[PDB]
Amino acid sequence: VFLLKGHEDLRQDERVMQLFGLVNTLLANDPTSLRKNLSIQRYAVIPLSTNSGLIGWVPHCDTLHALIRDYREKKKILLNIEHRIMLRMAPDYDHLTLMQKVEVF
Amino acid sequence: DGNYRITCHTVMEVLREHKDSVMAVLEAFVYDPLLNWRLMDALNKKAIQIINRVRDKLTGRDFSHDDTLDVPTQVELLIKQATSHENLCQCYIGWCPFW
Amino acid sequence: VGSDPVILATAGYDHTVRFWQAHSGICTRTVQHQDSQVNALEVTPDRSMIAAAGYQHIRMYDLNSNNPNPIISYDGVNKNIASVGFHEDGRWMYTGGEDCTARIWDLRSRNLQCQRIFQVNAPINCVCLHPNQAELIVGDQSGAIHIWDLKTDHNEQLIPEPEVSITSAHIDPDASYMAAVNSTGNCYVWNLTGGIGDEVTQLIPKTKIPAHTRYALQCRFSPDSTLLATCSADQTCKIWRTSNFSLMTELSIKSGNPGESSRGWMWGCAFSGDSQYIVTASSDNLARLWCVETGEIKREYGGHQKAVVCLAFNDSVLG
Amino acid sequence: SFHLLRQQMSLTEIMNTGLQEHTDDNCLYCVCIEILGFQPSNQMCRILLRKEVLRLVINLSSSVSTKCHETGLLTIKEKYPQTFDDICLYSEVSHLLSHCTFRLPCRRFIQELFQDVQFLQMHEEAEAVLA
Amino acid sequence: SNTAQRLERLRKERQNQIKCKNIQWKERNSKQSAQELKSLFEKKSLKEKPPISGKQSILSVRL
Amino acid sequence: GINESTIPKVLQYYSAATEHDRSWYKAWHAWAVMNFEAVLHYKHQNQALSKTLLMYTVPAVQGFFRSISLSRGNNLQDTLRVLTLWFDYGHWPDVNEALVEGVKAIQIDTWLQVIPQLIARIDTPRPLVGRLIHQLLTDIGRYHPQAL
Ligand SMILES: [Zn+2]
Repeated sequence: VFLLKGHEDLRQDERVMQLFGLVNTLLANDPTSLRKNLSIQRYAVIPLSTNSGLIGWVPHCDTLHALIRDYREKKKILLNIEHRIMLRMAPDYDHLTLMQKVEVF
Repeated sequence: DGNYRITCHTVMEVLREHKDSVMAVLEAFVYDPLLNWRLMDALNKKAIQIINRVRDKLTGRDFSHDDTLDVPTQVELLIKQATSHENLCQCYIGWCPFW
Repeated sequence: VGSDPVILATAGYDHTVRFWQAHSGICTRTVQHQDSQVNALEVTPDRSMIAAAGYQHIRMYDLNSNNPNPIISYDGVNKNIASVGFHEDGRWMYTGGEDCTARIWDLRSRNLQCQRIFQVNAPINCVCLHPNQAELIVGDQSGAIHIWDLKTDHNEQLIPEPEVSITSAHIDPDASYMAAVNSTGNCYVWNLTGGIGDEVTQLIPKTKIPAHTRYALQCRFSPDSTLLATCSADQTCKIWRTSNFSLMTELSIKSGNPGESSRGWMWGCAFSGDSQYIVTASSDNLARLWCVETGEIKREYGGHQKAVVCLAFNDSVLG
Repeated sequence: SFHLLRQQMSLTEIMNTGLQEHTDDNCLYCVCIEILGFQPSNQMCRILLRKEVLRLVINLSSSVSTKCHETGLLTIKEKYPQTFDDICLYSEVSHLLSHCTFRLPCRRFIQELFQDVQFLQMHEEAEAVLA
Repeated sequence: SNTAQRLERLRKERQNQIKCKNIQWKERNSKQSAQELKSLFEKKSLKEKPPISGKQSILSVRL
Repeated sequence: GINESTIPKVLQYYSAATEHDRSWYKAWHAWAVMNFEAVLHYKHQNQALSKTLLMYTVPAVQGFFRSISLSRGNNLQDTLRVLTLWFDYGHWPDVNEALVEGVKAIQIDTWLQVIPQLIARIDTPRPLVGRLIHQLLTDIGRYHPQAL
């Protein structure tokens, strides 16, 4: 299973997977790091053009935002309770100064 | 302060021990004529400052260019900056700083 | 109507500024202020026209008549305005902006071009004026205090400690001390210029008073220069004397119950003509009138629906 | 041209023949000088308003931002209601409404801003030549 | 008609839109008046050496 | 520190270490890196000669190729520093004969990791360096055609 991407430049993503591969090798030959089982998970990245690509599909993985969303809706908890509180206390949140934003947050 | 802090100490020591290995891969990345145009927002003057900042972060001379910080102190400063309320509040709403 | 010896006004996120009197809690008038929040408001020395500034515009309001609209408004800046002020003769208006520029505005509608722009590397939070109206203080988010002089175009840079942003700075009218507070509660005091002749603008670190463990929000002197009140985020205000800088009086609004957990901060303070009664504006949707000796409050104003973060309080010069 | 210059300044800034495609065969009034025997029309503050009125008409033919252009045309009829009182401008606008393509709601907005006009010049000359 | 109502409707808010005075910030100053700046914004009224006491008359009628 | 005086000194120490115990990875790699560092410093200095970088570039290429054949599995840094000198200083004639012998000496299954960096600079406008890339790309196709 893959993920055919459009209107995205994957040539940069190819060069950061190579960097992660090097870091995995560095952590593998370290006695204090190899025993702790430290590694970075990678996925296949295959660019096909300057604005297209092909990203591998990682199984058994779900995004953090949807993970929290299912828990909150099951417990009858609104998704944006914290956001609604801030707007209730100060509707012009985006325009407050630095010191006033700390008080609301 | 348990698994997280100790893991950060171990990783930073490895990266600083192998500075050249991670520098070589990054230099071939930044200095690519057809791939640095997105980071360009002389011609290669901005590329020099990007590499210098990266070298500073791997030598401790990032928070203050005057002095060199050790690994335990550098991690402590990063933790304080990452969880400070002043820095978190300025983030975009969709970023969910409150989450 | 501002035809009273003493006037008082508060504003905040309610989008309305309320005019009150100290004699009774009745609210005299409610002015309308849309699509913005008020950072700080100050009244002109002529006592005929008040200033409220927020989010790139300084909307000016009438006092003699009853007009709920911003009869004069200023624009041009791209960020918020930290504070406003006027010369003693009402000639020019100085404003400090979050866009790292502290500038001066001209109040005459003719091509005087009496405006100067001062640029710093960090957004600024407080601006103060020297009692001789020949100097000016700019404080940024890097803890660097820039003392800017009007005769020349160079400004000394003084930093007590870095990495901490200062929030307020003020000078006593008698030109005796110079206090400033930062985001950790430390209140630094330097002895001001002794060169009344040629404005040598020399400063020496006098004392440091450890207080206000939480954030420090505003510091203001008194007209007699014998007191100094500093607000804080711990919902407490401490009044200091100028003799030995000891705790004269302590003011607090904490309810003593763990179920509130800092219901609201305490933002601003103001003194009277005789330095006897102080007016405080907290973020609990109300403002209080305190006394510097008995400690227990005198009156309470509760016409606002949202928190109030700014107050203007002046009276007759005699007192 | 005025189309290019206007985008660097404002209407008030400039104030502090204009008919481009107006030749003596496609005008309601000027065509009658020779065949009928009419009199020449009579009269810089009014020459910079004709350009602004016209350049808004062309910008209204793309329908990209209709509301902005409609707002810019209503203000002129308020501040200067006498600029839509010359037949030479009507012929120039009408000649342009044929070559270009406008949407029907935008076509009714034009040709109706000119409804309440007297056009005294035609009446004076037509009365004389017929009498 | 359609725009006839719109034309008169737009006139209504124009009456209430001229009650505010707006002062923009033009990027002009006394750049060349370096010497003239010694008195234009540099009055330097260094005075008020004599101090005066008060009898608390500001709040005498307040409370 | 790295000094105009220090650089010649440490090369004497590193060169003498290589001959005493050959087939040691940390002896060849370190010596090659020092020459490369010397080249970089001289280039910065004269931009703030063609025959002043020549005695330093040739040993660097030779030192790296020996270290590549001596690691065989963890030589990502070595195979990537060769490309830097090849793409920037390979247009001198003297650099070519060092590179062409090195490419033949090392096993072909070492350039697989650096394929994306090779494809990036196919369009180099210098014919002297341009063709040398083509031959090894075709040789990879002879052995591993379905990875390229
Ligand atoms: Zn005509």
